[PDB]
Formats: sequence, C-alpha cells, structure tokens
Amino acid sequence: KPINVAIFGSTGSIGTNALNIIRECNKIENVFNVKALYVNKSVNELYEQAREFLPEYLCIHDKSVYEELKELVKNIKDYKPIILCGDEGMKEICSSNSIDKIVIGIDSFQGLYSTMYAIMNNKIVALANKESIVSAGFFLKKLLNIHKNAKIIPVDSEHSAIFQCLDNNKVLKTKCLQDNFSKINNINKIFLCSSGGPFQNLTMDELKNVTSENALKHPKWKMGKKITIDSATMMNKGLEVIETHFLFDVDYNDIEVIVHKECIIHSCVEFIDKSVISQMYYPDMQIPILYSLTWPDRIKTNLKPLDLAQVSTLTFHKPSLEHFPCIKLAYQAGIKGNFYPTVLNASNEIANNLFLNNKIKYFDISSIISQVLESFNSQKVSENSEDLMKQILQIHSWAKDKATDIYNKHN
Amino acid sequence: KPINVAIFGSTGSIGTNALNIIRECNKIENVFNVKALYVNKSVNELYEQAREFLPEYLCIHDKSVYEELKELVKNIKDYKPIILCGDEGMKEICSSNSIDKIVIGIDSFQGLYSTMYAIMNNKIVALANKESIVSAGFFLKKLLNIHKNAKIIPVDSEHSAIFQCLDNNKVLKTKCLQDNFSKINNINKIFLCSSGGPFQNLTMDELKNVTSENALKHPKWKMGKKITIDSATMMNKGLEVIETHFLFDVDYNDIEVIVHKECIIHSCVEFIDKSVISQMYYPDMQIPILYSLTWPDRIKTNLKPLDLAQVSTLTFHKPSLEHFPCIKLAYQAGIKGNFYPTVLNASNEIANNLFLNNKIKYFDISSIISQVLESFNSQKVSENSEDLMKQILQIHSWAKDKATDIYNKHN
Ligand SMILES: O=C(CC[C@@H](c1ccccc1)P(=O)(O)O)N(O)CCc1ccccc1
Ligand SMILES: O=C(CC[C@@H](c1ccccc1)P(=O)(O)O)N(O)CCc1ccccc1
Ligand SMILES: [Ca+2]
Ligand SMILES: [Ca+2]
Ligand SMILES: [Ca+2]
Ligand SMILES: [Mn+2]
Ligand SMILES: [Mn+2]
Repeated sequence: KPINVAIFGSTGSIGTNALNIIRECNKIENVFNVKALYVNKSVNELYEQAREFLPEYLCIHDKSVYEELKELVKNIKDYKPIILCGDEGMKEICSSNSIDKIVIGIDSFQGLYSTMYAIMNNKIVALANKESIVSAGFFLKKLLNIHKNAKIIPVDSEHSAIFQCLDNNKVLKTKCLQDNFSKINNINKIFLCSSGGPFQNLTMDELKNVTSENALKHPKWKMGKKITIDSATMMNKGLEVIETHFLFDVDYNDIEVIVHKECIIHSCVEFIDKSVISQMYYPDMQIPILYSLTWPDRIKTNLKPLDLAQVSTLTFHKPSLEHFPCIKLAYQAGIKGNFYPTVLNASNEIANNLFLNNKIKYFDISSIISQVLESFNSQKVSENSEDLMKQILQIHSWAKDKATDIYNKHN
Repeated sequence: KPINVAIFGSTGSIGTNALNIIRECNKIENVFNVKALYVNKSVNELYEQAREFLPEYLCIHDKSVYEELKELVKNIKDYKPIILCGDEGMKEICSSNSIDKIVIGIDSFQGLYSTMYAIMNNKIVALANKESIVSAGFFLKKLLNIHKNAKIIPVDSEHSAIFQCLDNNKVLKTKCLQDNFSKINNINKIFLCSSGGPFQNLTMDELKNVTSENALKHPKWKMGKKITIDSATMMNKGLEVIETHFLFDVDYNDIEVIVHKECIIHSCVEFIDKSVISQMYYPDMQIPILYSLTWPDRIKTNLKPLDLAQVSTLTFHKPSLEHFPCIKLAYQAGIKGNFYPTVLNASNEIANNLFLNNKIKYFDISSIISQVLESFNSQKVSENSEDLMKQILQIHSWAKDKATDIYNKHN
C-alpha cells in the first residue's frame, strides 16, 4: 500500500523538495516509504537526511567519501542501512524489488545511467533531468520499447503541467516517449511557457554587456548556477522544446514558446478541437514531484491555495529570437534530428560554463554552439542498445572538446 | 459508428451553434447524423433546416402551425420524415432507438420535460438549460439514480470548462449530478469565471439609476434579453454557482466567483493537491456543444486557434457583493438548500422581467428576490419522483406569484 521511493540526488533542489512534500504527506498515514537516498558527494547533508528518514539504502557516488559516510552513520542508534557507493550502488538500488518509483534529481552522466538502470528494471521513473531526454532521447525510447512496464513521468515543471492537462483516460493507453503519444491524446499544439529570464527586457546593446553576475545576483527565484545561466540565454527553454518533442511526440512546428513573466500558467495544451487546457499554480516543484509519485491519482496537500484575484494580471508575449538565439539553435538541432540534440546539449555545457566563469560574452554562447552544430556530421544510428549508448557518449565528448577548441582558438 | 443527435430548440442560439459545429465537423469527416429537430413555433426556419439536414424526425410544440410544416415539407423531394407535435412528439423523439445524444437548448417547462424524457430513455443529454438544474436539481438527481445509464453533460460554457479539466478515467467512475462527484474527481475548489457584465465598473449611485436599456444597448456580446439582464445583475453567475454545486457536488464555500473581463479562461478547477487546471479559448459556444457530443473523445475542428501572444493580457478580480447583491442571494439560497434555489430562480424570473420592462429599479431586483426567499418555509422533500416534480412546479408557481404580489404591494 505505501509507495516505495528512491531519490537520486537527494541533497539537490529536486531531492530536497521531494523529501519536503513526502514528509508532509506522511504525517498521519504511511503514504510513502523513503527506501533509498543517493548523492554524488554531499556526505554530511546525506547523513542528516538519513537520521530523519532512515532509508534501507544509502549510496554516494564519490568513493573517496564512502568511509566518511559509514563513520557518520554509526552514530545513528539501531540503524543498519545497506551503504553503497558508485555505479554498482546505483544499479543495486534500481534493481531492488523493494523499490517502485525512482526520482531522478541528478544531471549529466549519473542522471543518464540512473535513468537507464531504472528503466531496465521496469520502474516508474520520475525524471527531472531534462538533459538526459535531450541528449539520449532516441536511446531512452528504444529502452522503453524493450522494458514494457517502465514509465517516465515528467517532473520538469512545464512538462508536468502539460502531462497534467492531458486526459488520464488516454494517457493510460500510452506512455511518455512512445510513438503516437500525441495522436492518442488528441494533442494539436503545445504552449511552452517561460519566465523569460533576467535579461528579457534588455536592448541588444545592453545584452552585449551582460555578465554571469548579472544573471546570478538578486534573482527572483534562487536556483543552481547552470540552469540560471540557461534561463538567462533561454537555452533552458530550447532544451525544454526538445524535451517536449521527445516526451509527447509533438512536432517542432507545433511547439510555441511563450514568455509569461508572472510564472502562474506553467504551460498549455491545445487539442485537435482547438480547446486549450492549462495548469497553473505559484512557481513550485512540490506539485510536479508529488504528482509524478501519485499519478494517476492525486493526494491532499497543505500548499497555499492559488489566489488568482491577488495575482490579478497574467501576460504573454513571443520571445525575440534575435535577443535569444539559443532558442533558434535548439529548434534547428531538434528538426535536424540524428545526434544534433546531443551536440547542442554538450556544446551548451561548455559555453554555459565559459560564460559562468567570465571567459566569454553573451553572444559568444550561441556563436560557439552554432559552430559546433555546423561542424558535426550526421552518423548512422546504432541499432543495438549498448552501441547507441556508446555512440551518444562519444559524440557528447567530441562536442565538448570541439567547443573548447573553438574557445581556445578565438582566445 | 455515427453519432446520432437530436436538437431541441433547433432555431435558438444553442440549436444553431450546434448545427453549425456539426456541419463544419462533418466537412472534415462524417461523424454526426442529425436525426431529429424540434422547435417551439419557428416553422419557417425549421423548414429551412430540414432541407439541409434531412432528419428522420421533425417536431413542433404548437399544434396550430402543424399543418403548415407538413405543407412546407412536401416541396422537399425524396423526403418522408415523421412529423410530430407537442409534448407527445417530444416523448417520441426521446424514446427513439435511433437517437444516442440529445441537445437541450430550450427553456422553461419544455426544457425540463424534454430533459426528463431523455433521462428516462437512458440517453446522453447535453444540457444548456441551467435554470432546470437550479430549479429541479433534486428531481434530476433522483431521475439519474433511477436511470443508471443516462448522463447529463454540461453545455453552459463555464461548466463545460470545468468538465473538460477533469480526468475521464475518474469521471467514468461517477457522472454529473451524483453525490460524491467532486470526491471521486479529487476536486477541492472551483474558480467560476465571469465577464462581469455591462455594469461591472459603475458606482452604487450609478447603479441606483441604470435602466434595462443601459444593460441591453451596444453589447460587447449579443445574447437574449433575459440572460443579458442576468449578466448585468450578476444573477446569471449566482445561478451558475448553484449549477456548479448540483453538477459537480462542490460545496458553496469552495466555489469562488472571479471577474475575468477578457473571457478567455472559461473557469478553473483546483484539485486537492492545489494544482489548478483551466480551459481557455475565445468566447464560444461551439466547443462546449461539440464536447458534449464527442465526450469522452475529442474530434478535429477548423476553429481559429487561440493566439495567446495576441490576447497578451488576462485580468482577474473579486466581484463586489454590495454592487451585485444577487450573487449573495444565490449563495444564501444555495446554502439554505431545500427548495430555496427553486424560489430564487422563480422570483428572479419575475424581477428580471420587471426591470426589463422598466417597472422597477436595479436594487429592487435583489429586494424582491430577498423578500420572497424570506417568506418561504422549507418543505419536506418528497421521496417519490412524481410527487417531487409536482412540489417543484407548485413552489415555482408560488414564488412567481409572491414576487408579483411584492411588486404590486409597494407599487
Ligand atoms: O525550468 C525551470 C527553471 C527555469 C525557468 C523558470 C525560471 C523561473 C521561474 C519559472 C520558470 P525558464 O522559463 O526561465 O527557462 N523550472 O521548471 C523550474 C521552475 C520553478 C519552480 C519553482 C520555483 C522557481 C522556478
Ligand atoms: O453564461 C453565459 C453568458 C453570461 C456570462 C458571459 C457573458 C459574456 C461573455 C462570457 C460570459 P456572465 O459571466 O456575464 O454571467 N455564457 O455561458 C455564454 C458565454 C458566451 C459564449 C459565446 C459568446 C459570448 C458569450
Ligand atoms: Ca575520504
Ligand atoms: Ca489531467
Ligand atoms: Ca501538426
Ligand atoms: Mn522547466
Ligand atoms: Mn454561462
């Protein structure tokens, strides 16, 4: 009866929000069992979570703090968790019969491999790691085809919103990342809402001068550095366009980015009859996380009710692609298909980090990514699962090195 | 298999919008057969419709235009329809095996009676006559418990909006007008959007002297006189609050009226997790009517797509109960329960018509209704369906007489 959950990335933004809503839902009844907590290397933070939630499993990727973890946990009386490390620990958790649902709140390779193991073990995977979908979308679709009882449920707020706008009577007849998903759900088009980021109202002359300190400082909503920079360039939305494509089988010409600066409407679905359904709330990750764990039901929360009269005004406009060329790059990569999304994501990782570290300017971001995309030559897609995965990782590494080489030569 | 449809009140607003969307949808793919048309006495427009749609059945209320319809219909080549008359024609259409869905777009006794016959024959009934739900909701609920396979689908635009926000795998475990509909659908609260009407920004002193001409002239959206006056007083919205309560079993303290002057968001549903889902489009009756005929599926239309960036701004505010006291009266009658909603509806019918005819002032509308409500005493609710219907008719008639007497006494 309790939903048995593992959290990958339990000290990050998604992980901490997950545990916060789980704690609230478990006050009176045992709705969820927190069976496993995994982190990259935040050993002290994981220890503190273990004290509260007492999971059966604890895992740390970084083996150099494994011994520190085991020594910290000894101080917890009559608690005997299985303490694991590295990729073998990730696989053991994903394989456990005692786990039903896995929250993926970690990025990059750990996010990809944990998503893969969860699917291979026919789990429900609540995926907040958009980069895995963008970079490895065809690989995940292939895996989902083999492991027929696995399901990806989106946690990215916009994609959660879309998923919520659908009729569960039709959702239950397909699954995310399956061909024909949009046809079965009578989807015509998606409005993909965006905050627009901190630079939304700058002129082209002002935008030329922006620095990462301008994106990061005094933010309305405090988030990780990488995603803050992607929000400022709108590459975040560009990645979310490709994520939409893959999750919901929606054609690129039917995905429309809309800037909605109040961030109440989280996204909207237009059905084939031209009726539009939208999901709305305050900016929040707890509803998306909780819904991924309860779907297809909902459960009571004590979140503050939306007060629409107090919000009072909601606005919508189209983003300028001259100001936010990263959006255009993402559409171009998505439409080209093949491994261009892998290349996009990888080259962005480098450009984003160069800008974060004050090494390049705002329009150099899109210039580097564009040059790497132009340089990439299409490859035959491996039919075999493992070969395809290796192909993705090779192309990812190539794209990163190419971006770095471009920066090095114009430096 | 085609969808076989009957239209009651084919020459009215609901009726013509239904024929228009059916005609347009049919150009895309043949989904709908118009099997019966019924009108009150518009025999010339009925002839024109029968030429086009060639229904098996034609029926008119008024016997004294019966012969002329027979005669007009002779001119149509190859066409031998069953031509009927009055309440008996209505029963014959509703009991036909060749009819699956019935659109009720007529008011008053004819609306209540045709709804009743449609339910008694286990049909899907697409109901636009909100006054029958408000006045005779108890009777409808009882009938729907006796005829387990009958279903009412709402066509009133805000109620259609609500119904479209739901997951049909949950809706199919219940049906509208059933106790526990909101619990099964995990509904917490409803935002019932209003246009606010033509008097929305007037002062108390301006409202003291407004006339029916001020409500009716140069309307943003042209509708019948009665509903225009109801929109002006916001009694329309109060009736729609009671409608929401009956249709969806939502408590009155969980229904919030919000003035949304752009009329794009049609209403919103807050679930128990606090996630809010809304339906949006241009102001429109075609999507509500169409959804009632396709539910639980959707079909393709060639309606104009909503352009959110062009709409640009949506606004929301609370209505002033001091300016729109009819809203308060509707809540009070709803909360009191019993037959108070029947009394509200009947007395408003009189008060609306008095104001329309320049016999009373704006604040007299609420004053008359208030005084009628105050004079009513709660009645033992008959357990028997036939007695319950007679109680509703007698209370309706009493309430109209009472409103009339209050007018004549002060006058
Ligand atoms: O993709 C994102 C972050 C970037 C987008 C965003 C930024 C700011 C507000 C909302 C959305 P942007 O549209 O700028 O790319 N989210 O899904 C997280 C949304 C969220 C949730 C709780 C609190 C704050 C933010
Ligand atoms: O209840 C109503 C009419 C009164 C409400 C209304 C008035 C004006 C715009 C929208 C709604 P009000 O909120 O003033 O009571 N509808 O369901 C009709 C909606 C509609 C459809 C197509 C074209 C115009 C209007
Ligand atoms: Ca160490
Ligand atoms: Ca839904
Ligand atoms: Ca299309
Ligand atoms: Mn997002
Ligand atoms: Mn309405």
